Amino acid sequence: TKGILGRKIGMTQVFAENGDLIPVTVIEAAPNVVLQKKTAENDGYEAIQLGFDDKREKLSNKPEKGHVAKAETAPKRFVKELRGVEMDAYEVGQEVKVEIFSAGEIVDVTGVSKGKGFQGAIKRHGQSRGPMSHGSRYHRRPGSMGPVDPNRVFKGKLLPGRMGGEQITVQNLEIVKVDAERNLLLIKGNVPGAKKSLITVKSAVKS
Amino acid sequence: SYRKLGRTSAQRKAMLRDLTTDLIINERIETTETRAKELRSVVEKMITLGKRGDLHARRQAAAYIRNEVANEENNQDALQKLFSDIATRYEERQGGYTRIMKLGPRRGDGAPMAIIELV
Amino acid sequence: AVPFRRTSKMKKRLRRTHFKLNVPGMTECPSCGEMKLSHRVCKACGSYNGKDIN
Amino acid sequence: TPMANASTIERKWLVVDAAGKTLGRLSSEVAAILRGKHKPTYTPHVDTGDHVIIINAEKIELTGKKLTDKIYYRHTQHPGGLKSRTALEMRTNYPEKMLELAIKGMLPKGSLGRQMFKKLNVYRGSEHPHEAQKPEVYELRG
Amino acid sequence: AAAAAAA
RNA sequence: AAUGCCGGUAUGAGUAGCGAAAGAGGGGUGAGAAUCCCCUCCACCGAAUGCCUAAGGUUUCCUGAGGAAGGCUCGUCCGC
RNA sequence: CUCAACGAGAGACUCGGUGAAAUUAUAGUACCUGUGAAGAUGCAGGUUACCCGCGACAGGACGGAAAGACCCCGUGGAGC
RNA sequence: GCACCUCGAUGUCGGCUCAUCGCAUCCUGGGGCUGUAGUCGGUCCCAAGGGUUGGGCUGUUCGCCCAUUAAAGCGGUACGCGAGCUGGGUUCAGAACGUCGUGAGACAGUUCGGUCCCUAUCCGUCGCGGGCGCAGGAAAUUUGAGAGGAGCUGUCCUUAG
RNA sequence: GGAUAAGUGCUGAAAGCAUCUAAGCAUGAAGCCCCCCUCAAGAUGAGAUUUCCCAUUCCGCAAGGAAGUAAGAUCCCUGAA
Repeated sequence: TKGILGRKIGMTQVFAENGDLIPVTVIEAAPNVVLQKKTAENDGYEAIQLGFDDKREKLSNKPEKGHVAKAETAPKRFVKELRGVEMDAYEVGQEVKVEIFSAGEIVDVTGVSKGKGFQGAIKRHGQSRGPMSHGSRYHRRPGSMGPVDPNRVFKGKLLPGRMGGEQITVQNLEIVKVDAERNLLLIKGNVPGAKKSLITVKSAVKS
Repeated sequence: SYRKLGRTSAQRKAMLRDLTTDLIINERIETTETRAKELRSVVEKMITLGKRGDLHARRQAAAYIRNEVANEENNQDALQKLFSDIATRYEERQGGYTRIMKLGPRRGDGAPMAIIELV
Repeated sequence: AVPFRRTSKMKKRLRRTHFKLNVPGMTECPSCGEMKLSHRVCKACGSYNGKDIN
Repeated sequence: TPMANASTIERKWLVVDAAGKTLGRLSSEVAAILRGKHKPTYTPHVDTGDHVIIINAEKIELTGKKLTDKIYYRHTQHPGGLKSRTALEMRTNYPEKMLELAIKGMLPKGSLGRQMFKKLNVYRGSEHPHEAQKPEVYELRG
Repeated sequence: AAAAAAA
């Protein structure tokens, strides 16, 4: 498999080869430098480390500076592993760019979703709402916790809490256009997360 | 997003106009820190309105400056003070006409106080 | 909404573990001291980096 | 008046081979070894038992039709959380926790039981990484 | 009857 | 050991509440000021939230000091 | 409501000041299946579980508040 | 049916909200026998993974009807759930109709109207922190013992009239 | 994909035949265990890889205890994706 990880900028619309109008998500995801190659005889599994969005030396630690010394590159903000890529096909310090994806391919997009704060059960779990009239004092409440006989609430009872901030994967999106000059990926559909957050684009599980 | 400061929007506008004008006459006031943070952008916007010096900017500033006397035994209003002293004082400076310096907490309610001054 | 049993002394003291409050961010004032909490004007001398501004 | 050892217990290391025995008859002997029932200095509150290593856990066998009839249950704290597998699937993939569940069932329940469970070491055959302890080969009484 | 009308 | 009587002290717990409805700043007093005094804006009632006059209360009215307790916080202030 | 989504204010949240009440055998107070005065946090067998908090919900503690009002008894009473 | 537990209180119907469990399975999946020519069927097996509706009438569950659907399944959980919600009916104090009673009054006969309290201590659940451990102190990246989520299907065209 | 339920079987004797079974092999369901997604070493069984910091001072003859610090982090401040 193949993949690359970067920052998304925002959404736009692009018409392509017909009159049809396509919702397009823009992702800056290049260049990515291979930092570490995981091997089965040493680490127990096969993976590669990709680094993205290098930063100033003031914001990087001495272990972070020493970890990227082997790849001959600046310390980078985002490090994630890809598993399992076609071993080996990449050497340590080789730049991964957006040219690996053609503009007709099917990819998997994952990322940390937008935070919503501590929210009620109606918004967090999609639970239906109580009546506002005919004497009713009941609305926006989670419901009965369960029966009487267990003398307890069963685990998994849906209750208000914090929504968002979790990893969400959207499957089988399509690349609309690839921009090798400006390091941009144009992806059909919606992408989870807020603006300028980390987005990982990996090849889909075919077929 | 702007702060609400525990007030109604009309009360917010009235209190911000009062604090802006009172800073414009007395040149140094002592409020809470969040009131200072909400006040400084409005005050530098009104100083920017005073920078232009034309009649339309003065009529824009007249909708915000309250009618209190600025300079005694001169009959100078605050609206005249913006276009006579503050604009000529801050002609070279591009923004940052106010600074906020924090003080200790208040005795009665633990409110963190701040010094606001025109610089 | 009614307590079934009273709280014992040990459970009350265990709940009051985090009720304590911390030492403020107090530092040496370069003018006189002592001492001055960080990012505020000193109440003794009225100075802040480093002019007497009161 | 009688002797009661504490912090003077000498613990040996034993190797038990499970090629031809049952799940089963060896597990009670291993639990009795781990409790310290073979030593005359047994004291019930200080864990006089010694370490044991079991090799060839995949070579274990059990009589009757228990390969398809014996069912292991690992129920969660969630409703409908009853998960089940047969003895054949538990032996084929990883019979180590089969043997440790047998020993944990025959060990006493408590802090000493969890302590004596720590001396047990079950491995897929036929090598163990405890050659530095120099373990001796133990033959089963029957 | 068992009417819950406690005052 | 009476859902006993009286007195003292806990738990809940630093929890609920602090009782409709606009305050802001600059000076003053003072050991101590978000709450007291003065000034300037802003706001509210205005067939009243204005004026007086019964019933009723009875000193609560004024001046000078004071702040213990009472102001559901503070208090240099008050119908204390 | 289908079918709910935003916005404003008060409480709830944090900090400063002040600060109760119902209740309370002691309590280091898990779950399943049984047992038991026949419906278990405390019993038995097993399965799980590092210590201490904060914000929420209310299934249980046959929760609290009222010596059940229904039914029955009293060789009780009262009204008609 | 009995009266074992509760009368120094275990709130009782029907709906709303939230569900969970067992198949004696309504559909979907795989089969046997058919008096199964094919479609549609009948009966009996294996199978709880998922889904099993919008109304008119009545307080109603139930039931009848309208229009769909792949089907509109039976039950348990204090006939699940009122310290989560409503009181329309039962089930107070008022007033009538019919009947019984001389009468005061009575009627699982009817109708009109009729106060539903609680600031969560503990266990449970949903989220978020602070410690300590993991035989040196750290910054990152991670394998996975285990656990949770998802799991449904219609119609049309070819093969092929 | 793997082992399967009901079924369909192959080769076959107890019982010279016959036979789905008592040994050995299959095929077979929206059931099961994975492949799809997510949390996951407090998994006290606390795992693994990479890269920094170094091995001071004073007491305690041993165990150990205090002060400063390196790598690094925090108090305090500007803010929100």
